[PDB]
Amino acid sequence: LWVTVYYGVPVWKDAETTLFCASHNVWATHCCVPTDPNPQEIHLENVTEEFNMWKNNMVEQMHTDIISLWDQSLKPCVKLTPLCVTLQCTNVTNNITDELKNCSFNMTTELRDKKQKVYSLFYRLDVVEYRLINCNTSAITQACPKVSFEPIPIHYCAPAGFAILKCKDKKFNGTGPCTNVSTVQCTHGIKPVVSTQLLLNGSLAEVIIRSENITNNAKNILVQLNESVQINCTRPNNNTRKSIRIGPGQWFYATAHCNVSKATWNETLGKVVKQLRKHFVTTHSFNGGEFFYCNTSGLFPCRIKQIINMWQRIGQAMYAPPIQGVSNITGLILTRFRPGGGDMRDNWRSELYKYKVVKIEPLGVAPT
Amino acid sequence: LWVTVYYGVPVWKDAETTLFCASDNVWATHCCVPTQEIHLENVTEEFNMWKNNMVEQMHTDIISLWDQSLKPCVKLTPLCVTLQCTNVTNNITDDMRGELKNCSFNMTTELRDKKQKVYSLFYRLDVVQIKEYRLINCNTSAITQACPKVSFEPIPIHYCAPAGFAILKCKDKKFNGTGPCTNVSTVQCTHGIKPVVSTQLLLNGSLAEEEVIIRSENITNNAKNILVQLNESVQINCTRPNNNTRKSIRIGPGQWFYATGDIIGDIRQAHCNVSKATWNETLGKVVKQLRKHFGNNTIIRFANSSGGDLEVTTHSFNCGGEFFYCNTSGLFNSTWISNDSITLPCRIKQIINMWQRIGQAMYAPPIQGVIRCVSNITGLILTRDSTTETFRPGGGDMRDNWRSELYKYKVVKIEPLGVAPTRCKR
Amino acid sequence: LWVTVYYGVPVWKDAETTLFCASDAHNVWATHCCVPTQEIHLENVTEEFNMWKNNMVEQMHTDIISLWDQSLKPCVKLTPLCVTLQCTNVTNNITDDMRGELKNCSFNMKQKVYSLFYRLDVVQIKEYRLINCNTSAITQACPKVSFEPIPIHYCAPAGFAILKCKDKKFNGTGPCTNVSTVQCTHGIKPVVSTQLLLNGSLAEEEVIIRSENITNNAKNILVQLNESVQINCTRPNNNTRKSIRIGPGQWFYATGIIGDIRQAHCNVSKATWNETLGKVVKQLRKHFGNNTIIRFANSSGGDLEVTTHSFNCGGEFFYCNTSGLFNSTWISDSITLPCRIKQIINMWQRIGQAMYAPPIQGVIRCVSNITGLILTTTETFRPGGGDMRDNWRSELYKYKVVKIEPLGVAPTRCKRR
Amino acid sequence: FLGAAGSTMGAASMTLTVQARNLLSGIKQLQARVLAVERYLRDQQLLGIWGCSGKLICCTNVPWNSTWSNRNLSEIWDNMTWLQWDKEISNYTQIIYGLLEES
Amino acid sequence: FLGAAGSTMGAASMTLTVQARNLLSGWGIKQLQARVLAVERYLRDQQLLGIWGCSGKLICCTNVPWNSTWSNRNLSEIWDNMTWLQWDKEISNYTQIIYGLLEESQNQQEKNEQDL
Amino acid sequence: GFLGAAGSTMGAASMTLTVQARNLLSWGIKQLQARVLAVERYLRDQQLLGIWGCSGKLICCTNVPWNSTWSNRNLSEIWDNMTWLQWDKEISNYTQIIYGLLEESQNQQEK
Ligand SMILES: *[C@@H]1O[C@H](CO)[C@@H](O[C@@H]2O[C@H](CO)[C@@H](O[C@@H]3O[C@H](CO)[C@@H](O)[C@H](O)[C@@H]3O)[C@H](O)[C@H]2NC(C)=O)[C@H](O)[C@H]1NC(C)=O
Ligand SMILES: *[C@@H]1O[C@H](CO)[C@@H](O[C@@H]2O[C@H](CO)[C@@H](O[C@@H]3O[C@H](CO)[C@@H](O)[C@H](O)[C@@H]3O)[C@H](O)[C@H]2NC(C)=O)[C@H](O)[C@H]1NC(C)=O
Ligand SMILES: *[C@@H]1O[C@H](CO)[C@@H](O[C@@H]2O[C@H](CO)[C@@H](O[C@@H]3O[C@H](CO)[C@@H](O)[C@H](O)[C@@H]3O)[C@H](O)[C@H]2NC(C)=O)[C@H](O)[C@H]1NC(C)=O
Ligand SMILES: *[C@@H]1O[C@H](CO)[C@@H](O)[C@H](O)[C@H]1NC(C)=O
Ligand SMILES: *[C@@H]1O[C@H](CO)[C@@H](O)[C@H](O)[C@H]1NC(C)=O
Ligand SMILES: *[C@@H]1O[C@H](CO)[C@@H](O)[C@H](O)[C@H]1NC(C)=O
Ligand SMILES: *[C@@H]1O[C@H](CO)[C@@H](O)[C@H](O)[C@H]1NC(C)=O
Ligand SMILES: *[C@@H]1O[C@H](CO)[C@@H](O)[C@H](O)[C@H]1NC(C)=O
Ligand SMILES: *[C@@H]1O[C@H](CO)[C@@H](O)[C@H](O)[C@H]1NC(C)=O
Ligand SMILES: *[C@@H]1O[C@H](CO)[C@@H](O)[C@H](O)[C@H]1NC(C)=O
Ligand SMILES: *[C@@H]1O[C@H](CO)[C@@H](O)[C@H](O)[C@H]1NC(C)=O
Ligand SMILES: *[C@@H]1O[C@H](CO)[C@@H](O)[C@H](O)[C@H]1NC(C)=O
Ligand SMILES: *[C@@H]1O[C@H](CO)[C@@H](O)[C@H](O)[C@H]1NC(C)=O
Ligand SMILES: *[C@@H]1O[C@H](CO)[C@@H](O)[C@H](O)[C@H]1NC(C)=O
Ligand SMILES: *[C@@H]1O[C@H](CO)[C@@H](O)[C@H](O)[C@H]1NC(C)=O
Ligand SMILES: *[C@@H]1O[C@H](CO)[C@@H](O)[C@H](O)[C@H]1NC(C)=O
Ligand SMILES: *[C@@H]1O[C@H](CO)[C@@H](O)[C@H](O)[C@H]1NC(C)=O
Ligand SMILES: *[C@@H]1O[C@H](CO)[C@@H](O)[C@H](O)[C@H]1NC(C)=O
Ligand SMILES: *[C@@H]1O[C@H](CO)[C@@H](O)[C@H](O)[C@H]1NC(C)=O
Ligand SMILES: *[C@@H]1O[C@H](CO)[C@@H](O)[C@H](O)[C@H]1NC(C)=O
Ligand SMILES: *[C@@H]1O[C@H](CO)[C@@H](O)[C@H](O)[C@H]1NC(C)=O
Ligand SMILES: *[C@@H]1O[C@H](CO)[C@@H](O)[C@H](O)[C@H]1NC(C)=O
Ligand SMILES: *[C@@H]1O[C@H](CO)[C@@H](O)[C@H](O)[C@H]1NC(C)=O
Ligand SMILES: *[C@@H]1O[C@H](CO)[C@@H](O)[C@H](O)[C@H]1NC(C)=O
Ligand SMILES: *[C@@H]1O[C@H](CO)[C@@H](O)[C@H](O)[C@H]1NC(C)=O
Ligand SMILES: *[C@@H]1O[C@H](CO)[C@@H](O)[C@H](O)[C@H]1NC(C)=O
Ligand SMILES: *[C@@H]1O[C@H](CO)[C@@H](O)[C@H](O)[C@H]1NC(C)=O
Ligand SMILES: *[C@@H]1O[C@H](CO)[C@@H](O)[C@H](O)[C@H]1NC(C)=O
Ligand SMILES: *[C@@H]1O[C@H](CO)[C@@H](O)[C@H](O)[C@H]1NC(C)=O
Ligand SMILES: *[C@@H]1O[C@H](CO)[C@@H](O)[C@H](O)[C@H]1NC(C)=O
Repeated sequence: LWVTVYYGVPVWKDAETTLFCASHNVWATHCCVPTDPNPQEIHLENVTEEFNMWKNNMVEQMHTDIISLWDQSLKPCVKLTPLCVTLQCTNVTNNITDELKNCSFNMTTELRDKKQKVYSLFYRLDVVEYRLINCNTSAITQACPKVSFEPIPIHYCAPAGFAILKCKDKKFNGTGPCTNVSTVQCTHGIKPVVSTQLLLNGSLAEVIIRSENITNNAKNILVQLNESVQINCTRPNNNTRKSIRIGPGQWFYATAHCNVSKATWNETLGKVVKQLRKHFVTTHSFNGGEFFYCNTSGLFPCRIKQIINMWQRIGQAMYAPPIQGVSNITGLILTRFRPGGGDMRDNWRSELYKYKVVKIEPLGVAPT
Repeated sequence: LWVTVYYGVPVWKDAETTLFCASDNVWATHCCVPTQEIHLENVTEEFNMWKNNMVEQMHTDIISLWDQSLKPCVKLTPLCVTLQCTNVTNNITDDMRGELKNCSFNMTTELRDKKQKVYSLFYRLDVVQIKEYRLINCNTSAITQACPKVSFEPIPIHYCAPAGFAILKCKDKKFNGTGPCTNVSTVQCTHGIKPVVSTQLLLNGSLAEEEVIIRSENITNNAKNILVQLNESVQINCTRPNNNTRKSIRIGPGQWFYATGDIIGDIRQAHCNVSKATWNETLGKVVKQLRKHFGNNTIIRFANSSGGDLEVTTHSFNCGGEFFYCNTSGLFNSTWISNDSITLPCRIKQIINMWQRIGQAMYAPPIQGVIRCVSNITGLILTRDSTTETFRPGGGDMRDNWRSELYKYKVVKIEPLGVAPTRCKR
Repeated sequence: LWVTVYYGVPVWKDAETTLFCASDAHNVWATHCCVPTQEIHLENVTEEFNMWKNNMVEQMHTDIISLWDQSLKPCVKLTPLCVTLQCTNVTNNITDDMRGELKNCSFNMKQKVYSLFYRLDVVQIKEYRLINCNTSAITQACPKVSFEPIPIHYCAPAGFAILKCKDKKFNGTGPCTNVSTVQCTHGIKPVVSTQLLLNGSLAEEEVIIRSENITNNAKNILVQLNESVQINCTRPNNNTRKSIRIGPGQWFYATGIIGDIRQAHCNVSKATWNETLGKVVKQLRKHFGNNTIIRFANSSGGDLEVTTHSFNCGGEFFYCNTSGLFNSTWISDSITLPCRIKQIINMWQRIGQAMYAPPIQGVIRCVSNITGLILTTTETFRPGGGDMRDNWRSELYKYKVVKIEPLGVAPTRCKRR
Repeated sequence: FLGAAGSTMGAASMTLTVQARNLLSGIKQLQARVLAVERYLRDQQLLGIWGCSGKLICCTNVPWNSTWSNRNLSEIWDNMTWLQWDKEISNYTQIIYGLLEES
Repeated sequence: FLGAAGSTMGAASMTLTVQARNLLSGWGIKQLQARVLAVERYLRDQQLLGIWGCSGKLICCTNVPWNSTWSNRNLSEIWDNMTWLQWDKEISNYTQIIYGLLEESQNQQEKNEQDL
Repeated sequence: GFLGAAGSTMGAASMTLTVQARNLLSWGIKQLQARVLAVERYLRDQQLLGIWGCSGKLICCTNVPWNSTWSNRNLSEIWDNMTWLQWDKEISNYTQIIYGLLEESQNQQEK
């Protein structure tokens, strides 16, 4: 009969906003606020919410912010301008079995005069009468040792006026009318682990095959396992390093296999196989502090690369310093089967498939 | 009875916020805000100058502001070359033997090609052997020339509360930095603090109104600094008696380096003069107050700064932009028991690792003509080393130079909402 | 009577605030003007306007400079080119004009490279240097960024309003008795020029002569026409661009030429120009004498940006000779003007900074509208110069910013409980 | 901290302060805080233009026109959640706001 | 929006619904600063109405009598021939007096309500 | 003056509550950050008063009885013989309880 206006109305809509992170690490200056000791999760009784892991701005937001932080770091580190010189170089015969090269060059000092001769080691992958790979194409910036890039867990938290909804349906395939929805203020740890073919650490399904338009196109399949597989990765070299002066306080630091747990890998595959029929970057990267690029040997022998073109970009090559002197497979990225992946958005779509951001709209009308 | 809600209630809590400055050059164009005390009757409040967040904030703003200036100035990295030098030894007093050097070198020019030969004078403190020399801070760090257009003269800075906050001031005449204060008032801004940078002696600050005040945290604990605020002031007359010239060198595309030029007339040593009798009375007052904590006729003796670097062992001035390092061992030489002028020699340095940092170095451009300044000693920084207690000049931690002015002030937040029982119901 | 408080009272005060940019939806103006964009007549309102004291002009001036720098800030520096340059000459099919022009220069940069320069880009001491090499190091403009002017609307923030004068005869100062309120100004094209003002607004009627003090004779006179004069400009030399790598991702764009070498030039009609001056003198005669003579002449002297018509089209920088214009005496077919070109540009009065304009591949065909002029017992008038503030004054001419003050009081026959 | 969920309209009437209190609690974050304030103020100004302020529940003299929803009071108020109701009347809202502003 | 701004105070006495309740409408730091200031102005006016004894209403009459020394004018002009712009000018430097009095009056009313 | 009579007793200080209420709203980035904070603090307090039955009053009476467990003193020992600074300390452990009760007291009036 009459119009009644309500203010604290329990209504929300799909929305896109900026979320913030909460907890000498690279993320130390980002995730500057701790999360609450009590997540205060609220079950929403009798609701249905449409969730979609695809076209999810939280994934896109995670991606762009990580790239930004990555680039905020490095920016203040030493620029390796004077390494683009002709390098003289020979082989290694010293207790080497079936590599690394023994190289030397003319380098600057802290003064503009008195150029010095320097001897250093390089991995074959980084050397192209030699030049360093891409030295004449892109600037190379070293990743200075004062900052750690260890992928600590992070939590995304809503700004005031927004809330994060979560899907608790154990059989959710990434899209659709999820029930048993709960509301949270912050996401779980979504540890920012970077990989290609296999997804490491993160969380388990406690197997679920999730993909967009499955069997119909050239799209990645994200497989989340109910059980983890431990992989034993090492670098049995006991490398040492040489610290030299490039310039006035400009320091440069000059200068492998994985054992897949036996039997359990075949059991894991056993869980995946014949589930696909219900519907129906050549290597596996890592970061141990070094980038392994391992072969899929007995999976469907690693090689360290020091000059890195990451995030699929060309002009921002990074120089990883040498390091003086144990991961879980929780999911796979497959293509029609062979390993797929290489797109960081899919790497980070995983673990966020269950979350949605909505805007709270505290105003509404009803009759009385 | 019933709960009643009151808004506008005059209560507060200790708080940490961000203050902004105001004022009546580095700071003159920084505050950009133009510049009344309210007495609080029957209010006792607790102050603690050693835990005062404004000190950390003042330090933070000074370092940041200092670095905001200089950043947009000419870098001197083109000068980190091998240079050759000889001593001047020309119309000198014989107290400068090897102190002033005549240097020459091959450096860059306007074009990327060609080169130029230049020469300039340097103080020994700026140059080290490697007749072949290197400049200091070409070793590590990098030298940036300060822009000559920018003055570093300290001017009073008034720190003002943001809306929702207030600053409380302690007026007790003998307040020693901690504990309850009986005479308390509220202000919107501080009295105006000059950001004077010095060590060992505190220059151009506020004076005690009644008697010398000795302030320290847990004074019984040795190896702590003691801030002494003086009653009356000691006048210091400093000079650098060398009529200098400058050489403007174009080192790139409108990039200029200002080199020390030659000297007109005789070369003389820099020094500072303090009246001797004034210094004698000043210390007698300090000693009498030290006796309150170090009593029972303990012999109190003063001694020099001993070891450590130049920044800590000598006195430091910034006069017109010139940087002086002075020998104070001639002041801190006495034994006190219960029964015309002093000349302090000085040295000049141009490449400065200011604020106890290692990643930056400033080059102070030379100053033409003859420069002199007169300063007021308003306080001392002492460190204490069983009888015959010994005190030495202390210092080097810049926050101590600000506590000496900020000790009277505290920041609080206003929380004008609360409840109490009353006789009303709706 | 009792005090009554009112809110929403329609009154205002003169004010200075921050305005925002809006438009009608790799252009720099568009990149930094991302807000898409009626008028209320004010009955019985008289408002004082002063376009010689107008903070909208000063704010626009600042915004233009700031945007320009933001645009060039991330572009490649040309520091590597300040080497002794070795130059000779070009005799390759050049017509009678431009003999002292297009020198062929080589660099020791290592690699040996070469490029062509305009005579106005270099100085001796076959030994040459680039201008703005000893001072004002040069930054190359990014080839992907367009500076082509687009209409810009200046809009008030909430609490503010822009008043505008509708009086067709307004001379820039004093009261206006036909006032309206808008949210945004009309679109203004941020066109840079000297002497002749291009692509602006036309007068509703006749010719309007405006100045701060008309009898001072040490102030610019801004002349607004009611009809446009068309100018047809061209640079018909089929230029080639030569890409030179100067570093790992850094490129320099050199002038690399097809066909005859011809003098760049601009044309106006004789009749249009003559009639245009006729109208201008009729109005000048209302302020300067009566039974007098008005003569026009070219610039009395000054730097290139003063004595020539600084003109920008196609991204090229032209300095056109206007002495073919302004050469007549007034009492009771076509005109062709030669033009010079520069690649090293000192924008505005920023002597301490310089920019390198990359060459344009092909030819330029350009048509512009003259909407106004800047001028400076018989009298003689000459084209003048300025710092660009005076150009913007011609479009921001009608507008004033005011702050709305919604609260106030008045006596009333009312008392509450 | 919204738990009303699928509870029907009128069940959430006692949680209105739960939602209201949750609204007020590098450059990107400064911008975010300013925007949160603006959102809050726009809703308060809007309630203020309408004939009320400072209320969780407001009812001014604007009659209901059943054309907006062909349901009776029991049919609308009960057996429905606020989310469902808002969807059914996602249109015909600006008209109400106008009527509320007029009174 | 400012329609009839040149009209008399009387004519405009019924136009206050306009130029009102519209201040929150939708380097770059200058725009962020502008947005914050718009909010500050909005709140400043609302707080001032709120500290005084009447807010919400466009027209509020109070218990502070009009003092003739603030105008020396009467209703033969005020609300008849004068415009709001002229009026604002005529009493432009008495504003702070009125405002102080309005605050004092409500503070007394608050005490009376506490005692009642 | 602002906080004038801060040391005066409760009920004396309250004679002028407008002074501490009207004065709450008064790189350079800190000034923008400060303006934003002042607004946020102001609005949080105004929202809190407005989530209770309070609006424009500086002395709002609410329907919540006083508990002897919060404080049990003679009325003369509240509105005399003590100022707001001690009172605020005395009941600082109950503020969040009283505020929750005030909010509900108002929800109970939405009839
Ligand atoms: C998956 O999670 C495991 C841990 O559950 C990660 O392995 C751990 O990685 C950290 C960082 O590299 C290791 O700590 C380091 O130890 C060395 C000394 O050996 C010390 O010098 C460093 O400062 C740092 O503290 C940690 O020891 C290692 N855990 C084990 C058992 O060795 C693993 O990296 C994660 N996988 C992926 C792909 O991120
Ligand atoms: C303590 O305060 C005194 C002033 O009371 C400071 O000395 C003053 O310093 C300024 C700047 O260095 C001198 O100004 C200059 O004067 C010359 C005169 O020829 C002029 O050419 C310059 O352009 C400039 O204006 C001022 O004269 C000087 N005052 C005295 C008495 O010499 C003193 O430096 C302060 N102490 C410290 C450690 O900062
Ligand atoms: C005054 O306004 C006129 C337009 O009303 C401006 O003329 C336009 O100038 C641009 C840039 O020189 C021309 O764009 C070019 O067009 C060719 C067409 O083949 C294309 O290949 C180029 O890539 C480029 O897009 C545009 O065509 C031209 N408009 C017309 C109608 O000819 C004039 O520049 C303005 N004057 C001033 C001084 O700003
Ligand atoms: C360094 O320069 C000298 C120049 O004579 C050359 O002979 C030598 O081979 C260079 N060394 C290296 C490692 O490139
Ligand atoms: C791997 O999975 C086991 C459970 O099967 C768990 O206890 C262990 O902590 C996991 N390791 C990592 C790196 O997550
Ligand atoms: C899946 O891809 C096929 C490709 O032909 C297309 O026809 C179909 O509509 C797509 N389905 C969905 C749900 O996108
Ligand atoms: C892999 O297995 C071999 C078997 O001989 C063993 O020697 C090696 O240490 C293992 N590697 C890791 C990382 O455990
Ligand atoms: C793994 O090793 C086998 C050895 O025959 C080789 O053929 C294959 O290409 C390798 N895979 C990758 C990704 O390098
Ligand atoms: C400059 O370089 C030449 C090279 O032969 C050398 O003889 C001369 O001594 C150098 N001069 C200086 C001042 O370093
Ligand atoms: C400065 O040079 C001397 C040369 O003997 C060296 O011993 C010292 O360690 C260098 N300074 C630093 C910070 O390394
Ligand atoms: C130095 O002290 C005298 C009083 O003895 C005072 O008049 C003068 O202003 C003080 N100078 C400075 C710089 O504070
Ligand atoms: C300062 O005064 C307080 C008063 O309680 C006393 O405890 C403290 O020891 C004194 N410190 C000094 C250095 O006088
Ligand atoms: C003060 O110094 C003495 C030195 O013996 C030490 O025992 C005592 O614990 C210190 N007290 C405080 C409060 O720091
Ligand atoms: C310092 O100079 C003043 C004159 O400006 C003079 O009166 C005073 O005695 C001098 N002090 C000393 C220690 O020489
Ligand atoms: C300083 O005090 C000592 C105390 O023994 C005295 O002998 C000396 O003459 C005094 N000096 C001056 C300048 O008064
Ligand atoms: C302190 O005095 C002693 C006396 O032998 C001297 O050796 C030492 O170098 C002096 N130190 C300073 C900093 O003046
Ligand atoms: C303008 O003033 C005239 C009298 O001078 C009056 O008749 C007319 O109605 C006024 N206009 C408006 C819109 O009130
Ligand atoms: C270039 O050649 C022309 C004739 O084609 C001549 O007039 C001009 O002076 C020459 N330039 C120079 C620098 O000699
Ligand atoms: C520099 O220019 C001269 C011109 O005669 C040439 O002979 C020499 O080879 C050039 N040097 C370089 C590095 O190109
Ligand atoms: C205002 O402009 C209109 C046309 O836009 C015109 O009819 C009217 O006479 C003008 N009024 C004044 C005061 O100039
Ligand atoms: C130039 O004037 C003509 C006149 O008809 C007009 O149509 C055209 O739009 C004008 N161009 C510009 C850029 O103002
Ligand atoms: C410009 O004004 C003159 C005045 O005599 C008139 O004859 C001419 O037609 C007008 N032209 C335009 C385009 O308004
Ligand atoms: C503009 O017109 C006004 C009309 O009152 C006149 O007073 C003023 O002097 C004129 N100014 C110029 C420069 O023509
Ligand atoms: C205008 O210029 C004349 C030049 O003689 C001067 O006398 C007069 O004061 C100036 N007036 C104004 C308003 O500037
Ligand atoms: C200018 O006029 C001349 C007359 O000979 C003609 O050849 C030329 O093409 C015209 N220029 C333009 C830009 O139309
Ligand atoms: C002199 O001025 C009058 C207007 O006052 C004008 O009509 C007449 O044409 C002018 N005479 C000349 C020669 O311009
Ligand atoms: C153009 O200006 C020059 C001086 O810069 C002068 O010699 C020439 O005669 C002028 N031309 C005309 C048409 O007045
Ligand atoms: C403002 O104050 C001055 C003081 O001389 C007075 O003459 C003027 O009339 C006042 N303004 C108003 C609107 O009454
Ligand atoms: C302080 O106590 C005295 C006691 O007589 C009293 O008169 C005075 O008003 C009190 N001060 C305040 C702020 O109430
Ligand atoms: C006082 O607190 C007790 C719980 O400790 C509660 O049961 C009682 O109702 C409360 N009384 C009042 C007046 O709120």
